[PDB]
Amino acid sequence: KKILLPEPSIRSVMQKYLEDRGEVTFEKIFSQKLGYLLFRDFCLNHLEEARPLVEFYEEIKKYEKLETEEERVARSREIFDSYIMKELLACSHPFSKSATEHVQGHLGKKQVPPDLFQPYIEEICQNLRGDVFQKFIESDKFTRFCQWKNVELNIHLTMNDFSVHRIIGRGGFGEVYGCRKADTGKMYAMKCLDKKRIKMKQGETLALNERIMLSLVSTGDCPFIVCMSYAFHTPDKLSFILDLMNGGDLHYHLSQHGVFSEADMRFYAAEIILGLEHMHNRFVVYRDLKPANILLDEHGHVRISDLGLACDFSKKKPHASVGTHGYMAPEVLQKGVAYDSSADWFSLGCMLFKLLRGHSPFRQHKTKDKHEIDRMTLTMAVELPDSFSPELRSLLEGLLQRDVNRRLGCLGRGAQEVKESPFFRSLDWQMVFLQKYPPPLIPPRGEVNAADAFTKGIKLLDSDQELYRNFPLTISERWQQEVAETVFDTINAETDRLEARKKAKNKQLGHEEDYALGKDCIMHGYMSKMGNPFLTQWQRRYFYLFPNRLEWRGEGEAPQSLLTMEEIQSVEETQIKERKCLLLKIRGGKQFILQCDSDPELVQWKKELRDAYREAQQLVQRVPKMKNKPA
Amino acid sequence: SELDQLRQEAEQLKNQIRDARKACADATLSQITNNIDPVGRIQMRTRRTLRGHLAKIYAMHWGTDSRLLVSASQDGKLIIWDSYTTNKVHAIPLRSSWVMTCAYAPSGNYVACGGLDNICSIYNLKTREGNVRVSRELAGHTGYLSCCRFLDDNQIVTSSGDTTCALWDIETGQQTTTFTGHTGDVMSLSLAPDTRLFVSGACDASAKLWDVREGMCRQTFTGHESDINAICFFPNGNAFATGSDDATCRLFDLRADQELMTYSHDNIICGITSVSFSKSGRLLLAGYDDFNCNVWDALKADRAGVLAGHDNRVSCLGVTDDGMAVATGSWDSFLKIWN
Amino acid sequence: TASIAQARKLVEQLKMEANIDRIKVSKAAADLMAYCEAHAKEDPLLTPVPASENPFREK
Ligand SMILES: O=C1N=Cc2cc(OC[C@@H]3CNCC[C@H]3c3ccc(F)cc3)ccc21
Repeated sequence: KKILLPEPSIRSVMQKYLEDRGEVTFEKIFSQKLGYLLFRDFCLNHLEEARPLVEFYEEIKKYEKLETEEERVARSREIFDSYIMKELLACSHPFSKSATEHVQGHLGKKQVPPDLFQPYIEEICQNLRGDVFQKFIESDKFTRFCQWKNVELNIHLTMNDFSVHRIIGRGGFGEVYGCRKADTGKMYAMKCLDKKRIKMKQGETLALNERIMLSLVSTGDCPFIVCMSYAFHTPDKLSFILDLMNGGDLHYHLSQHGVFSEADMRFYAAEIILGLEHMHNRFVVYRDLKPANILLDEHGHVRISDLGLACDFSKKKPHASVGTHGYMAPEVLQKGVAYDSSADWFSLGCMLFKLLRGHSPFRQHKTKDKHEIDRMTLTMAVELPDSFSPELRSLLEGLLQRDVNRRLGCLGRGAQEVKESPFFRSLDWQMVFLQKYPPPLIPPRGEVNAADAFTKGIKLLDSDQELYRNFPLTISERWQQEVAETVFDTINAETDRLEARKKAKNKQLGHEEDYALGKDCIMHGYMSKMGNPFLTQWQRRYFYLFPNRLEWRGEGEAPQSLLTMEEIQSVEETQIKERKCLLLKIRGGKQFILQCDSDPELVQWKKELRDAYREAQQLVQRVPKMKNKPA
Repeated sequence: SELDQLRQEAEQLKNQIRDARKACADATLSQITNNIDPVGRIQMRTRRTLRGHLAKIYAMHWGTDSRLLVSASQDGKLIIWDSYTTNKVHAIPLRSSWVMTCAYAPSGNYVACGGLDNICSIYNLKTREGNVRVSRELAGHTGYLSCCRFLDDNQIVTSSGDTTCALWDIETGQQTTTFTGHTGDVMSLSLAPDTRLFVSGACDASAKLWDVREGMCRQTFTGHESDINAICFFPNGNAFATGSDDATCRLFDLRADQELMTYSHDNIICGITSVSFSKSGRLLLAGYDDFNCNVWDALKADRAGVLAGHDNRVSCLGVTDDGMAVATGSWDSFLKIWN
Repeated sequence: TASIAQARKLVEQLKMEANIDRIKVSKAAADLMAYCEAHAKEDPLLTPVPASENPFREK
């Protein structure tokens, strides 16, 4: 049940819609996936001034991703010759004095980090921003961009947009399902929290926090955290669309495997560290680091899951005793004691220990009393086995230092200090990030049943639903990537061959002339005005907004009807059969209802109609011939 | 001071003018014409109903052929109508929506229009391949275009809400002459049949007589209590009629240099939008804000006839050069031909 | 508008308007009436013209 792009006529509305937010600049569209994709298609095929500039941009972007210094030495000399020296030899160089000098110096010294061409990138973007951006905007690639952007801004997800499959998680508040987004065919995890359970247990702030948290984190493409693409809700279910991880969690596998070796745990630790790093860059403390909240994908790689008890410390620090017992740091547990990233390093130490010994450091002899578990944390050094390596020791020693002054990962440079640990001498952290290291445990064939933890007389009211008002969301980066990686190519292709047939049909028909050009038209595009409501009569017409009137027309004809700006008394937003419409009130007490095809269209038609009618009326008021007088 | 002296001298000069005008008021037009036979009730019916405009019609103008006529509407178009058959000759999408005035060239080759664009746009009708297109956009006025009339195919005169009128050289687009003097928005003008002279009516409630060639004002006629919305010359060009928001039309003689007659009634409170004389000048036709056009005995000031059809304001009217018919344009988006 | 130039321009205009030759209203009116009587036979709205002449009634 695919994506259908709107007609090219959508541009008139969208271009203004984006124009109003300053979202039509090179900067903004170039740093979007689909935008970039279209911008290069323009430059690389439908232009020759820009073709080389973008090729050069790209070959560099590829050079950044080269996995070795050996590869870089080679490709650098290639890129320099091909793109820099050839043009320079001829004399027609389009770049600054310093920029070229910066690079060539580092080349005569065979020291080639993946950044030497950074000064060129900025000056490529100088050459592309403006003069060439203009030509792109004026091209129908920007139109194509306006078509996708319309689909992006008109997303309202529901369960029916998902092909939902088996259950892969069970939490106190909800469940997780494997699902496919029919739309593009993307595999996702759907997390369904029952609102009735949330009310019951008073975990609303928690459910709301996770969403707010997920959104701070789900950008940047992080391999080691479960990230969000969409959130939405039904009347009684909060739904999160998340990274798929259908290989159970560590708390489970740990119970099936038994304790892990130093080398096996090393793998998990590395990946978790990096995922911590990501959150700590975005100023978020996870505060619930545990084997139960670390999941495995089909291949055996890990991600940090469930950000319910995480927190943003960007603005102000937290000081509350929150998290799982056995893994909370001294500074956290102590109430009236502020903290930051600090805690999770301590928590890390606690969990990694569990991986090796099967129980929390501060949980020996299976004692349940959680008050004295906390006592072992504040003023007590941890005792470690006779079979731990000296490097494992000094890691865990540093990780579990009661003092934050003398704790590993809390001295300034953060996660680096931990990566620098001699426990990880053998690791290449770039190669960890690329997920190249083989996982120690690969999940099985028959479904895992491996993400479990350890009554109703309840209604839902006005005030309950209003909590979940800002809940729904869509991460643009995520949706664009998903699209870019599935259908973007094949849809543009199908759309192109469709638009080109309608144009080649209209050449023979003779319909191909735009009524809007050469006049003072503000905006145009399709809407549907209501005829007889009892007949479900809705009439799609093409509208033209002029400074003093609103015309419209049918199939293969001029505009036969219109509505003056003088007539319009109000422009109101209204609802009919769960559809948002515009309600124009007319001088004779007459009503005019219009359905738009998308939110941005409704938003823009409302603004521009309101703008026109108020301005026209103020204007006519000052014109003796036109103004109304005493009759 | 010098400035006080010229304020004084202008006041004494204004009296000397009034006195000189009183000195000629030996009789009235009504006394003079008191003898002649009244015209009888004029019984015009609607022959043609010109349907096509989608909004308020703001202005119209007849061709000199007494057949083709151009019209300007709120629907941002001009239509040139064949009045005989009601066929549209041309429909012209304008580059601005805020049109107020239109005009037809004597030859019938060009037409003009304008409005809140502040521009007189000239349109050649007989282009080299059957089309129509803007030949020239006369720009210079710092206010809206209130009215415009061709002298010939190479010259045209415009009035404007910047309180001035102007003569343009169409070939070069230049502003040949400017007619400064009015203290309020100029609303209408009418060319003398000789076309060495024209008059203008304005929101300062005065009319003015201008010499085209000399480019100055000769005479200033006041009297109306409110804004003058329309103006037309008597067929011999020795007198002219005005129509105002004050619910009266008035007749001014140039040589006597004063008002001769007032055309009004207590059952008319609403303002006059347009005026035109019948071919002999005996009838004065006026379009009103009460949807009727009234036909007036220009000599006896009795109301003779009443053109009632339109459902909204009659914004404009015009009599043919052969004097056979009266076109009336309206806010109801229709033109009607009366006869 | 304390413009001395502007004042001068008004005065001198009011001379141009003042110093003209005017005729008596009775002479003016008589000439108008004499016109309307002269051209009354050439005004279809004033006098009955047959359908044959009138290009509107029966076409
Ligand atoms: O594919 C997935 N993507 C996220 C995810 C999460 C997941 O469970 C996360 C929690 C891990 N620890 C035990 C409880 C699990 C859970 C938590 C909340 C919930 F609603 C459902 C399950 C299982 C599978 C996936």
